[PDB]
Amino acid sequence: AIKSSILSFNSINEEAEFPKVLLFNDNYFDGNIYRINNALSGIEHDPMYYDLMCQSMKQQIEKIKIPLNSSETISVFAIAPQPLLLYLGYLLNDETNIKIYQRFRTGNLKWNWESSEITNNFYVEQLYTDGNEIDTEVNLILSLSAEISLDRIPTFSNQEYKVPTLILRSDRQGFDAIKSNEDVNEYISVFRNLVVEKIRNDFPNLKCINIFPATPVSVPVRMGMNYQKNIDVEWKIFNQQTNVGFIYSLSLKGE
Ligand SMILES: Nc1nc2c(ncn2[C@@H]2O[C@@H]3COP(=O)(O)O[C@@H]4[C@H](O)[C@@H](COP(=O)(O)O[C@H]3[C@H]2O)O[C@H]4n2cnc3c(N)ncnc32)c(=O)[nH]1
Repeated sequence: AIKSSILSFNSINEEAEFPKVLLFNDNYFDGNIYRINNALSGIEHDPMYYDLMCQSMKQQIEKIKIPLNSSETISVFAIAPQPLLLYLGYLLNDETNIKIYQRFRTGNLKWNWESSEITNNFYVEQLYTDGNEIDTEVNLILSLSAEISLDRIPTFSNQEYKVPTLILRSDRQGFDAIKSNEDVNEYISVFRNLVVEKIRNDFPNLKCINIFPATPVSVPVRMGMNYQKNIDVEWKIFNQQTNVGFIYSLSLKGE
């Protein structure tokens, strides 16, 4: 009832600290730790990295769904490229008995929350005036850990092809944009209600959201859990990579 298992994913070892974090959050470790292996470490370089990592993660999560779903609570400590954190949340896709933790740069317990209340506000800028019935794609910039300047987003030169764009920002940007679970809960509410659902209201024939993110670890995992399989449109996530800009990584997609 207070019992929690641990799920650990590190592809970028603080595992000995995780039971202590549970105790600070009304839990205690139940003895079940599920380690998601970094299967294709060494091939982080070539353009098949995300395809191959997703296949490994999917197989690893399927083999433990029976023990996983038997957990009273699952406490998740995941740090990886944002697309794989999104995919992890998609594989877990269960907002109810799952607690997603955030890693901080300083502190006695790097993975314990720095606050128990809302510390930030999240808000939307839209770079278009009106929706329409023609556009099928939207660009979504997530500027939490840093402000992604618009010159970094692939943008079509001709006006008839320019993709409508929205930005989701926080009042406080930086590595501590998320300090509490309350912060993430509020982010996810804004993301779902004022971004994802708003975009589909504005563009009723939407097929795809292109995501360009600078966010801390808890945010992509919680967005992946928030994905509504076969209901949401395709979410294509791009990744900032050295000397190349934002490159397409992977999609969350219906079947
Ligand atoms: N500063 C900055 N970052 C940008 C910009 N455009 C894209 N980014 C990407 O966003 C991520 C922000 O870094 P973060 O530390 O707040 O969160 C990362 C991220 O959730 C996950 C994977 O890291 P990475 O692929 O490098 O993505 C980084 C950036 O490239 O892990 C988090 N992370 C990485 N290192 C740590 C750490 N020591 N402690 C806690 N979390 C970490 C841009 O313009 N500016």
